[PDB]
Amino acid sequence: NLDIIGKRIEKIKQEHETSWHYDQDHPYKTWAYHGSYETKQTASSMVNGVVRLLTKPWDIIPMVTQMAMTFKEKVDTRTQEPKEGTKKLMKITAEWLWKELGKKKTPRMCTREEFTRKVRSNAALGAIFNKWKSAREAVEDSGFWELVDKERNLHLEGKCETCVYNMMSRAIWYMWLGARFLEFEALGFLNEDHWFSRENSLSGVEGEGLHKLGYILRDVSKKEGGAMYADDTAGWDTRITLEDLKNEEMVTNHMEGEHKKLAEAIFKLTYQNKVVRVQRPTTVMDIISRRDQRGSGQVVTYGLNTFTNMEAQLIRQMEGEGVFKSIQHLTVTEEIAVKNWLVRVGRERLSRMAISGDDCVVKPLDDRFASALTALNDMGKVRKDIQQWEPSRGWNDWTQVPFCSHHFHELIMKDGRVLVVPCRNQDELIGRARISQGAGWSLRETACLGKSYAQMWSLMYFHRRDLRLAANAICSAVPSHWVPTSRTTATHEWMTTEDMLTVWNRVWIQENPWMEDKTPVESWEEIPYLGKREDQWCGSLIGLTSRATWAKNIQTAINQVRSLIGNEEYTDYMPSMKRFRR
Ligand SMILES: CNC(=O)c1cnc(C)s1
Ligand SMILES: [Zn+2]
Ligand SMILES: [Zn+2]
Repeated sequence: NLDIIGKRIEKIKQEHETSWHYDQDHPYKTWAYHGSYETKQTASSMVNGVVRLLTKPWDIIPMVTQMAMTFKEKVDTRTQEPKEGTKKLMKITAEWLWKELGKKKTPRMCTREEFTRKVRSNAALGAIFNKWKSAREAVEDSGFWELVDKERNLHLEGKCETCVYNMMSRAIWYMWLGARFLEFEALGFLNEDHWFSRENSLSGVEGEGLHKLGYILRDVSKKEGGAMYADDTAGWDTRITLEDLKNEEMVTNHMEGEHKKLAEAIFKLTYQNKVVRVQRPTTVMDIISRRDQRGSGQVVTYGLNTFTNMEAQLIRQMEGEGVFKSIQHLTVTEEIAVKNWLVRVGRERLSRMAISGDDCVVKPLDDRFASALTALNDMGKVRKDIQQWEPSRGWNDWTQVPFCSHHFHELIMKDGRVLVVPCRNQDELIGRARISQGAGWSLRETACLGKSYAQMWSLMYFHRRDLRLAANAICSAVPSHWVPTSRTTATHEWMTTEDMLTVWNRVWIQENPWMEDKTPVESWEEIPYLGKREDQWCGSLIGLTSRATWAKNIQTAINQVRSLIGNEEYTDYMPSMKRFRR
């Protein structure tokens, strides 16, 4: 308790000595409260005018237009301690899983150079504003690194002074760049060296790309077994127990020297003990603390969520297969059975799963898995939108399974070759491309973000009639040499000024390990669409009068945007489509 968090609390107390009151009407039950102090401040979603002017039919579709307008009583709940049997299953599984992930990888510190290079090409590191303006400036200043140095030596000494969370079914925990650096130095290797690649972790999909996920789910479907299960957890980050954080910390057992000590400090001082500052309109700042739940950087959060989800799903698989009888207590002979199961079939069972942080697909040995709920519920990983003891409903067809906000279609090219393509409701895709985040966007920067969405659509969603047409229109409306941009950056192959037909050939043919015939495609007309009825099912406006008028008059929309941007060099991409080709 206060021996580990006091120093952080003490330091904040003194910087607001004018305002420090132990408020009596504090709304916290599950968070430890410590005091308040005076502040006054808040970043709404802005519309992308280039994308909206080229998607006129969607101006009267509420599912699109409502997306641009506008639970923290789930962060303030508690999770019960798992039973002894459950704690044993988790410890055995976690020990085995770090060893498997460690067989072909070496833990190592990430460098100031790697961190500096990240900041100097806009990765969402979740930092705050203040002594330097931006991340780019602090990183190019020796003073910062001396603050970093002071904290670093405090961590080597087993103590913390400045590693404090700022809070803002979501919740992002920003830290100061320094605390983020020290987290990246100790634990960045999990992402930087691809510990959760499919090659390394067998269940993972880190670095795979949306053009691979469908083929991965089809490969899982080919295993003998029961239905495909895709159960969502209700508020995964809030269900991470102190036992989970201790099993995650066992990655330090594989480390040595300075690295081991720096990593043990991140786990002990920032993950297993947290200090957080939260805005309350009653506007004050509350300084609250707790031991459990997930609150790390978003990239470390991804890897540790993937780890703990892989662990939880192996245990649910063990329950279904009858490897243990009860979570109350593991007998000596059940422990050896669980160890033996892991050694003999553990790697096969990992290959039955696709796991992306809190998101999973499992094809178990049989459907006993559906009603194997005791360990899953006792670990606190309670399923969303189903009663606690109601058996899971599985999917009979891999093309219906939800994963990473998508489903996947099997699409046969006129030449017989097979594409497995990503898909989601088209209102969601159009609504997202019509939104920007943040202030000070020039017309050029707005155009270049629209171009990033257009090129993503050409590469991932070419099979949706409306998106191939809208992508061609946006790429015709934005100057040909202007470079696509994002502000918060899976593999992003559409972020390029290379010709999109050349990129399509590289991604779907040349580098596609599921495509045996490497014959390049010569034009966009060789590249197929979904069935017309399937395209409508997934939200196409094909068949509507609004959509017909838009398609017919598209050159008028393109010319409106070109007139706003001004006298620049543009390319007409519309004749790449049969209907504009004379
Ligand atoms: C006596 N039970 C066991 O040792 C195992 C159960 N399932 C395995 C693959 S090994
Ligand atoms: Zn610290
Ligand atoms: Zn679809």
